[PDB]
Amino acid sequence: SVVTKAIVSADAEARYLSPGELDRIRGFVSSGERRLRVAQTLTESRERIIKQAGDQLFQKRPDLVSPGGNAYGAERTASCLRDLDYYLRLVTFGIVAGDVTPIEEIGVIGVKEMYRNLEVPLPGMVEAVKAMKSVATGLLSGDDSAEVGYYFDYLAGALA
Amino acid sequence: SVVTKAIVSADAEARYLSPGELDRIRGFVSSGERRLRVAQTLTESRERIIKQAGDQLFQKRPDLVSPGGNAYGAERTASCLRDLDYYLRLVTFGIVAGDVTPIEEIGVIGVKEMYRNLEVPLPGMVEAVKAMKSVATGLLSGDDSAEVGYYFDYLAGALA
Amino acid sequence: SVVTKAIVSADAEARYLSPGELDRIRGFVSSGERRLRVAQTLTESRERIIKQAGDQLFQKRPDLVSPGGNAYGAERTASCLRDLDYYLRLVTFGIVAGDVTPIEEIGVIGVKEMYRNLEVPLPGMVEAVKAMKSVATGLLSGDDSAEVGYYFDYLAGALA
Amino acid sequence: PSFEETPKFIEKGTAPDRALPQIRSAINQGVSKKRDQRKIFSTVGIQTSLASRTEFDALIRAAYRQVFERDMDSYRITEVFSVLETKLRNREITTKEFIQALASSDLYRKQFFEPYPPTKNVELSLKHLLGRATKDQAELRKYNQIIATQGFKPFINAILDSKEYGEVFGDGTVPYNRYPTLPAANFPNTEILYNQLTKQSAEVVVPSFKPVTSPRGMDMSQTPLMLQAMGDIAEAEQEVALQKPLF
Amino acid sequence: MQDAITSVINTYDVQGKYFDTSAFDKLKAYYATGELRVRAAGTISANAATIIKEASAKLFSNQPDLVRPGGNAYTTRRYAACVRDMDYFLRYATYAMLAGDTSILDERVLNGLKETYNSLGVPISSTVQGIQAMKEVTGSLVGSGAAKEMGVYFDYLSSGLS
Amino acid sequence: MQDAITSVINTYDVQGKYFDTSAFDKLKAYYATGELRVRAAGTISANAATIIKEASAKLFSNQPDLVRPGGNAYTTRRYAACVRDMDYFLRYATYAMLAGDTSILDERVLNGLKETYNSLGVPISSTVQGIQAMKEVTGSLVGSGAAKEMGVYFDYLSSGLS
Amino acid sequence: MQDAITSVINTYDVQGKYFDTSAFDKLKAYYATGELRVRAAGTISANAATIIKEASAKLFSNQPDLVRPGGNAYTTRRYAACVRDMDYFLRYATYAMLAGDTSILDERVLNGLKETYNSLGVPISSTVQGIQAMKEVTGSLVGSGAAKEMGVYFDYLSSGLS
Amino acid sequence: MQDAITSVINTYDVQGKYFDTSAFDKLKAYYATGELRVRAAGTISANAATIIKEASAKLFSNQPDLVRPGGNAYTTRRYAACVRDMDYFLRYATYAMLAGDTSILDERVLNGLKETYNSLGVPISSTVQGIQAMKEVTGSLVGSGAAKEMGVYFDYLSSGLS
Amino acid sequence: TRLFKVTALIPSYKKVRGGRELQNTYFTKLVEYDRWFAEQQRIQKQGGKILSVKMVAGKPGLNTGV
Ligand SMILES: CCC1=C(C)/C(=C/C2=NC(=C\c3[nH]c(/C=C4\NC(=O)[C@H](C)[C@H]4CC)c(C)c3CCC(=O)O)/C(CCC(=O)O)=C2C)NC1=O
Ligand SMILES: CCC1=C(C)/C(=C/C2=NC(=C\c3[nH]c(/C=C4\NC(=O)[C@H](C)[C@H]4CC)c(C)c3CCC(=O)O)/C(CCC(=O)O)=C2C)NC1=O
Ligand SMILES: CCC1=C(C)/C(=C/C2=NC(=C\c3[nH]c(/C=C4\NC(=O)[C@H](C)[C@H]4CC)c(C)c3CCC(=O)O)/C(CCC(=O)O)=C2C)NC1=O
Ligand SMILES: CCC1=C(C)/C(=C/C2=NC(=C\c3[nH]c(/C=C4\NC(=O)[C@H](C)[C@H]4CC)c(C)c3CCC(=O)O)/C(CCC(=O)O)=C2C)NC1=O
Ligand SMILES: CCC1=C(C)/C(=C/C2=NC(=C\c3[nH]c(/C=C4\NC(=O)[C@H](C)[C@H]4CC)c(C)c3CCC(=O)O)/C(CCC(=O)O)=C2C)NC1=O
Ligand SMILES: CCC1=C(C)/C(=C/C2=NC(=C\c3[nH]c(/C=C4\NC(=O)[C@H](C)[C@H]4CC)c(C)c3CCC(=O)O)/C(CCC(=O)O)=C2C)NC1=O
Ligand SMILES: CCC1=C(C)/C(=C/C2=NC(=C\c3[nH]c(/C=C4\NC(=O)[C@H](C)[C@H]4CC)c(C)c3CCC(=O)O)/C(CCC(=O)O)=C2C)NC1=O
Ligand SMILES: CCC1=C(C)/C(=C/C2=NC(=C\c3[nH]c(/C=C4\NC(=O)[C@H](C)[C@H]4CC)c(C)c3CCC(=O)O)/C(CCC(=O)O)=C2C)NC1=O
Repeated sequence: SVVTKAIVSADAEARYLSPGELDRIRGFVSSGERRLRVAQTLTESRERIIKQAGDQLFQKRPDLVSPGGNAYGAERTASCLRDLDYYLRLVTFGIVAGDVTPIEEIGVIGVKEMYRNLEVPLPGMVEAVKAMKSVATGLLSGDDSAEVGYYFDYLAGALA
Repeated sequence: SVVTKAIVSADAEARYLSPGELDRIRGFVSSGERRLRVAQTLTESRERIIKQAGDQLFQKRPDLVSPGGNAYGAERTASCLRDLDYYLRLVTFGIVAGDVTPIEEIGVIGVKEMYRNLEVPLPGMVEAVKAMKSVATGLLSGDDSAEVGYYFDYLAGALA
Repeated sequence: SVVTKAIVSADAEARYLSPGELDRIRGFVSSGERRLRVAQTLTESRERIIKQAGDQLFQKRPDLVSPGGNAYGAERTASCLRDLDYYLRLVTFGIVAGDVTPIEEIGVIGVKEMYRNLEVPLPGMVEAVKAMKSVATGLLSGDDSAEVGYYFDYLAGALA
Repeated sequence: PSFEETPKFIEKGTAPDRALPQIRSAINQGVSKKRDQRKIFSTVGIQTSLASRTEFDALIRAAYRQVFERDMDSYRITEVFSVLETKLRNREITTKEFIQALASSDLYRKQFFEPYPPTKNVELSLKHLLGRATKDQAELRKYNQIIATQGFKPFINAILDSKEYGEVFGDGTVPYNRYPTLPAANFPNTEILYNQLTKQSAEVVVPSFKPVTSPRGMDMSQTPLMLQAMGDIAEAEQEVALQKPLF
Repeated sequence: MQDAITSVINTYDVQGKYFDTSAFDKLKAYYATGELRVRAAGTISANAATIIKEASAKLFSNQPDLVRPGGNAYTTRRYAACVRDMDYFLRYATYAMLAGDTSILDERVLNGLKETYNSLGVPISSTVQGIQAMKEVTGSLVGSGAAKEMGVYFDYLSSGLS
Repeated sequence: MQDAITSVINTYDVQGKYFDTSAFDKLKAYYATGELRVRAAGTISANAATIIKEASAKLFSNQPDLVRPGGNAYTTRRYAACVRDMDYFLRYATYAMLAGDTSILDERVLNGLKETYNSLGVPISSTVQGIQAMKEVTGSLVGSGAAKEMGVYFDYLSSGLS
Repeated sequence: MQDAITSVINTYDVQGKYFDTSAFDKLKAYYATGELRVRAAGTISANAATIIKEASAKLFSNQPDLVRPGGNAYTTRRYAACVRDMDYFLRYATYAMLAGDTSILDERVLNGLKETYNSLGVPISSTVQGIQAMKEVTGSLVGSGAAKEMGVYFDYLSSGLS
Repeated sequence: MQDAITSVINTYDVQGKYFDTSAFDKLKAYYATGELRVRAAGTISANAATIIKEASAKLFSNQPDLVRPGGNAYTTRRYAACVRDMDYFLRYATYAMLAGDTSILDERVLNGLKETYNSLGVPISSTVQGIQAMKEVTGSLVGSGAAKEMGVYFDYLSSGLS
Repeated sequence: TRLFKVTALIPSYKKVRGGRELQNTYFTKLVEYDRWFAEQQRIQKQGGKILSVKMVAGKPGLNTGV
């Protein structure tokens, strides 16, 4: 997180944290509680988010669940929604951490190679993340929507 | 090119070409006429290849030329088929060169970033190249089809 | 051999062998019988080749077998002809392999220091292996003689 | 008749007409082809010294050509570094320590440290060991201070123990020209350094970086955004005046 | 580098002076504009890929020969380098607007850029029109005041390259 | 690395012998198998990605706890590293098949693999199962004749890890 | 650097044209001479020490002052540097002969050579004479057909230095 | 670098001449001044910190503007850089005195120093004045015998900058 | 003292590399004494695990001759 990044940055020069760096950490731990409420709200409504995002994705991209598509089949659709569940959990992790670092180091490094091995179309993943962002921001208030959509946009850019 | 590759390897070692590299150049020079015939055959039928590949692509992916698609409209479809023409020209260049170096240097390095700035689907590029491979290898004999499909397969793997 | 060099070239940039390298291997294994015939021809006539090369060497460089010469005396002349036998065997190995790698790994790497520690003049070696080239290419036909002369010339240049 | 019009994708890909002078320039315009027409030598094999001897000697000679800019056979470089080569064959040391021993050698010091002032020393050793010219003023200060206070070998080890060397070359690959895109002026200075033959010029390519501390003119106080700022601070001051008692 | 705060600090340090009322006024002006600067930086960062999309599209529409065969932006590699340079310019212009000063432009963009491009046959005028394309796209997104602000740094890059 | 030809060359070099009828018979045997080896190598080069896809799917179907959280293959990074390892196994088995000798496997693939897996926590048995699944998938594509030959090198890889 | 084939490819790429009859004619002309080029290259590589031998002997016979005190080639170090340069010219002329194009000469030999020699004090005219001596020796060794086509690149190097 | 002995050796080597009476005279002259040079070098080694202290103090007393705000030596960083430059100058002038030759000065100090100082805005006149201050302090410490010799190298450095 | 023999694993977390890299993952290397603080610091920073280091050349506790 921000504390870890600051500590690593200081250990790069083998020094204690600057007063400004400690002020940055103070601001982070001040925003920690609101971040915790935002992640609480996202984790409470995970089932409805996954359901709505999957439905919206499959209506926008019928070929995925149509015969010949990668997502066709009950088990394959379950795997798709399970991937959506993974990425929602990672978004919550990134929100509490305040940075995209947990998101990347669980689900962004090697994601293209994995989905290439899995025949999974990347634009389908991008659209899934976009619909998922739309649902999540719909459930959240105006203030929370900006930072929550930030991590979803980062994830979509990573898949794109 | 094979000659260029051998000379670069020898110069990177500050030595003369070994008998093995000279034998490689011997083999490459001997097969020159056959590769020239294959490249001439592809060149003489470029319009047929591009038009048939485009027809197969747009049958397979009707969304690209539907309104709101990347290649919708006469001018954008012309630009699409111009991209296919580019890659057919690079395929002939690689055939005469004996390796994928022309294809790699002209149309592979940075292709994903370019098509991302052009908001052009990479899967659609993949089916377009596969259609080109099918149409072109149809015109050739059994032996030449393998060599030409090697270049098409390299390019398609480069795209996605 | 040719197979080993193709494999290491493939491993250099980490991909499966290209059709050019596979055709190279195919031509190599097709030409196996002729090069085995060449190796048999040079091997069965080992003694005639060694004696003629040694006699020609001592004619053109009598100071080697003159007093104060490195090959002066019966034992030293025997050691001289023994080294000639070594290099003829290495030439047959290189013919069978299809390249000069056995010659290098058995008799070129460190040959300069080795012959410096033995007070063996390197020009004497060059002229000896040139005599052995002439004697060996006399026994062969033109196509085989050219291939064998390639290995002999490369050994002469390595000793030079 | 059945007129067959020229397809649109033909003209969508046509180039402007070009005579020989423009064709030659169009072939040779961008980044030099040496960027891709080159080999990068790395100790990919952890196998014993018995096998792949020729590849490993090729790596050794590439390291010589990278550290000393050419072959140094007349200086009997092989016997000078014989024990070092033996250790690198036996896999006791990695490529980075081989490079460190060549760059900290007396031969390297005579070739590239003794003949030149410390600024040229910084840029030459950065070319040989990091693949790029001196980067900014901070790097020049850092290596100048090391050269002034500790000398040549701590300077070489400061270059070689830097994080940048570890990220770019690690412990197995011989350094090479990096054609750096960033930061500003690194690319042309690096190209000037790497387009020079050995002893081509004794001049310092990057003497220092001209400071950007103070420009002449353009105070930016007339910027309409800043003007709006001075407008709003006036309103704030007026409000503060109004919270005072009216009398 | 240098920002507006550091600019005031350096001006008063070269004079060896403690802060005066004028220095405090300049600092208050920068603090007044900080929020607008942050909003412009955030909206630019959110839409940077789109700005590059449109700017490159306009540049290659007005100057087709750049992307026709033999042009300086004709290869996947050279086209990628072109859009990468445009993203560089956008990012550093955002840095400069957020800083409120153009010293980062001279230090980290323009220094050696003209002779970088001249050693490469990159058309400097075409790069300048790409920069005005970015200017026009960015101004419509950030709003009028932030448009006039971003224009200062875009014109600074255009003038330094010209 | 040494192929069959270089193996015969070395075994006659350690004895100081010129080639005799036995060496020539061995070389003829290799030259006879050469076309089959080339055909198998070309077939695998055509279908390498398909083989890796099918074999990884089989492996993770048999042992689904590997890709679930808590498994060694649970992340994008670790799944990518797994399929990358499988790619290396297939490509180097193809190299050894073409050479006709297994020395490259020990020389490059199997040197330090045991210690690296044990110290990184990579489970050996599941990697061996992945190599096996690679073997059955490859045997079907190459053909029955080349299937046994490629199975020789796959079994060598597994036994080295086993 | 460019060989003949990649030269044709580069011209037709920057022109955006498919190979026509002229391009195929040039490619055929290069393929016809490849056997000659490879034999000349192998012979030169086998006799390179001998060529430099005789050429340096001719140059220092015609210009005795170069190796006597006060000459640029008077020391063991400077004599070795001179013969090393002649090895450079022979090796790169052989490269350009194999490639069938003088491009590698401009890229990797003549770039900065005139002014490097001027800074060092190497006499350029004497270097041209040494290149001519290597031309004569190489032409004697490799036969007339290869002799003329090696002389082309030797003249290219001489004119580039001159 | 080059000293007096190696200078004589190079002069006679270029002529290909054994040492004559004049060469032996110059060698005797250097051997005669050697003990004085060694004593001066040892004294400067003993008192280098004091020399730099007093020289910098004198320079900043004559030119107080240099260390006050707005001067090129006003900050801790630029003051340390000034002292580091003077330490350079003292050590290398000591080397040149111990060698009896100014070559090391040209080839380790003066090459590019004017360009560095002009790029940085370092005042050349004040650096020359600091070198004069070092000259006075060093001459006072080393004594009348070695002061004249040491001033030669200090004056060489000053004339090289100015 | 003057020499350590270091055996360390350096895992990869930033990217999955196209090259083998099984040159650089598990290794045993000889590092001179004054080098080891910085070297160990580096392996610690890229997240590596130091498996062992040994004295090879010199003797611990020497006051000169190091
Ligand atoms: C936490 C990091 C992480 C991720 C992200 C991850 C993804 C992942 N998805 C998988 C399967 C799958 N995933 C999908 C999802 C796709 N189908 C549609 O096209 C959509 C566009 C898209 C989802 C939005 C499908 C269809 C499969 C089944 C593939 C198959 O069995 O052939 C698998 C194979 C293992 C298994 O099925 O249990 C992995 C490893 N694994 C991880 O450890
Ligand atoms: C020689 C190497 C090379 C390539 C390959 C290349 C591609 C390329 N395609 C472009 C446009 C385009 N390319 C396409 C092609 C896409 N349409 C469909 O989606 C398909 C999936 C796909 C083709 C099969 C389209 C539709 C455009 C028009 C985009 C626009 O005008 O907005 C452009 C922008 C400039 C222009 O339109 O002339 C480039 C640079 N450029 C190069 O220098
Ligand atoms: C942060 C400040 C900074 C910048 C901006 C910068 C630009 C820059 N552009 C380069 C090449 C290039 N730059 C361009 C840019 C395009 N050419 C087209 O004609 C357009 C007019 C134009 C942009 C709109 C192109 C096409 C290349 C050639 C790349 C190649 O040949 O591979 C290079 C050479 C190295 C490389 O390509 O990676 C640099 C360093 N460097 C810096 O340190
Ligand atoms: C200052 C350093 C320096 C040295 C040492 C040097 C040696 C040197 N000796 C030469 C010739 C020669 N040197 C020798 C000497 C050999 N003859 C016997 O074999 C002996 C074992 C041995 C001498 C003891 C001979 C025979 C030649 C004539 C070679 C020829 O013309 O083919 C030449 C060629 C030019 C000439 O004929 O003058 C040089 C450059 N040059 C230098 O600049
Ligand atoms: C392949 C591209 C390439 C070339 C061409 C090249 C030439 C070259 N020759 C050099 C030295 C030299 N070159 C010569 C050659 C002269 N001696 C006689 O006068 C002759 C007339 C003449 C040669 C026929 C000499 C004497 C030196 C030594 C100069 C010195 O150290 O003072 C140097 C200085 C650094 C070094 O010796 O490595 C270069 C760069 N370098 C390259 O990387
Ligand atoms: C803006 C950064 C900056 C600083 C800090 C700075 C300090 C500084 N202090 C100086 C003298 C001095 N400074 C001190 C102060 C010390 N004596 C006591 O022991 C105390 C421990 C301590 C102060 C609390 C003294 C006594 C002198 C006189 C030394 C002398 O005359 O030789 C000088 C020598 C030139 C001059 O006096 O004008 C400098 C450059 N210069 C700078 O450009
Ligand atoms: C051995 C040959 C050699 C020398 C001497 C040399 C000097 C040198 N002086 C520098 C800066 C400097 N040098 C000075 C010293 C001057 N300004 C003061 O006012 C004095 C009047 C005067 C000294 C008496 C100062 C103040 C700086 C800092 C300039 C800046 O950072 O803006 C720098 C830039 C790197 C750094 O700041 O650490 C170099 C390289 N470089 C060399 O390769
Ligand atoms: C070129 C020869 C070579 C091979 C083959 C090789 C294997 C290998 N795989 C690795 C990563 C990995 N490999 C795997 C895959 C394993 N775990 C799963 O359970 C699977 C059953 C199984 C694959 C079949 C995983 C999960 C990692 C990540 C381990 C980590 O860093 O946490 C690593 C650590 C370096 C890296 O992360 O890139 C090595 C050394 N190393 C070599 O030098």
